[PDB]
Amino acid sequence: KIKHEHIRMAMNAWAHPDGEKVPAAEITRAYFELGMTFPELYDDSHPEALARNTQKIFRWVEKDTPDAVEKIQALLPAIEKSMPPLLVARMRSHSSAYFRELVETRERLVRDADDFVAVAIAGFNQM
Amino acid sequence: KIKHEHIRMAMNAWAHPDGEKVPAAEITRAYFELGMTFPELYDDSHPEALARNTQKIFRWVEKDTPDAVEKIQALLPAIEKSMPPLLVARMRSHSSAYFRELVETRERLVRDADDFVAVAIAGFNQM
Amino acid sequence: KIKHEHIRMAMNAWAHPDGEKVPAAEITRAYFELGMTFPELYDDSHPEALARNTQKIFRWVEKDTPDAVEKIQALLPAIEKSMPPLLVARMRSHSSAYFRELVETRERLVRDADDFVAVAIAGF
Amino acid sequence: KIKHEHIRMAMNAWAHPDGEKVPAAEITRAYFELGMTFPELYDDSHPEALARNTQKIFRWVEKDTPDAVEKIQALLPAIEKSMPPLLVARMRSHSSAYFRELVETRERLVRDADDFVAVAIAGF
Repeated sequence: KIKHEHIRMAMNAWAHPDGEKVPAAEITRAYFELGMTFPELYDDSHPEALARNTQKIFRWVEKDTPDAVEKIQALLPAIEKSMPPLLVARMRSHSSAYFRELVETRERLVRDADDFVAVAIAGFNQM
Repeated sequence: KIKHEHIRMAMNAWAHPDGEKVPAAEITRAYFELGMTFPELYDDSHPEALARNTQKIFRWVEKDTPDAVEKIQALLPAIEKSMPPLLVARMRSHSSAYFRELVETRERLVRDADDFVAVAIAGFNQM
Repeated sequence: KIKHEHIRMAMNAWAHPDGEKVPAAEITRAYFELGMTFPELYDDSHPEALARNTQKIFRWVEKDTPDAVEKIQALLPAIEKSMPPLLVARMRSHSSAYFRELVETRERLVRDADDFVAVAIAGF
Repeated sequence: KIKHEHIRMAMNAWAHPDGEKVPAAEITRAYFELGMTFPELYDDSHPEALARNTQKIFRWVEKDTPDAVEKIQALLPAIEKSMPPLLVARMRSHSSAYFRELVETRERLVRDADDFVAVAIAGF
């Protein structure tokens, strides 16, 4: 349904700026919000919960063993309810033409927004 | 530079939504702010200030006699100041490469917007 | 589904620029591509077929009678199939909150695009 | 007009994606197109050119001395000719409303686009 590799790209991109602890904090929020139990993550009742849940989650992301793949696959729901819509969209655009068009439209829009800034800049220099 | 017929085109477009009186009241206020004396307009003095200015201005726009042309040209400054920016961009694109590109880019941003809708609905196919 | 009145909103809006002949022609093509038989529409095996059923379709849109109403619902599929996505979203917005939100976001993008032009105008 | 500290922010931002070699490769090209001579930049008929121009350029970016500042100022024309437009607009927005209103309008445009994505996803 969604290749582990591509779940990895979106996961690394989500953690690109503020580190891995943000996506982990969010995913874990959702996870417990959804009443999940698989894979197992530590709740706030545990000493360094976040740091530990962060290492567990990203270890699975990086590994490629059938085990890893199964745990992240079970985590997709918490991921999808947590991850930035745009990233979720990019993650699914590999296995879906719909999401692929959604990301392509948005990108076409951002380019045009920037072509506007460009034409607006030159032209201002032309006083 | 700006041809009399380009001004007409934008003038009628402005007038279309709510009638010629909105553009007239708008151009008047701007007219009396720049302290213009030519062409002659009517002060908020006259009982039928608006209505009489409306008749006079669009009668010039609608005609192609050198006198109607001359008066709309002198009125251009007040028009540019009160006229909706998009209509101004459009009015000036026939005379300027910059505004052509500027308007062309918004048309492109708007098609993108509609492409988004197209995709969001092209999805009702699957549910 | 979609109230008859709303279809009339999008149907007229769709005929405002190029005329009646375009919507009618689009609908007819979608109609035959869907292999539809009700309501009755004239194929190319007729003389001025396009002019003949451009009359029927809009004769149904303008009325509110049970027969006009039923024949339009029957045509919806060909209408949703050929109508421009934007007009379709407007159409279904009166009944769907999802489609209403979709249309609102489209308006904001457009407004933001107009704000761009103004800013560059302000810099004159 | 443009404060050295603000040129540094945009320069570093332009550098973060693929490193400092990109800006320098780009600024260098514009430098020679405009036919500039100050400060000194090594042309292609030089072995380690790019590597040398990169160290030179970001060395002035890092500092706040009169020498570094006047050299980046002299370079501004080549910077503006090559730097991503949105970066150039951000850079000169600290001192101009026009460029600030531009940045801001672009941000909304992207937020509302991301808004559409979120909405369209929630949908199908």
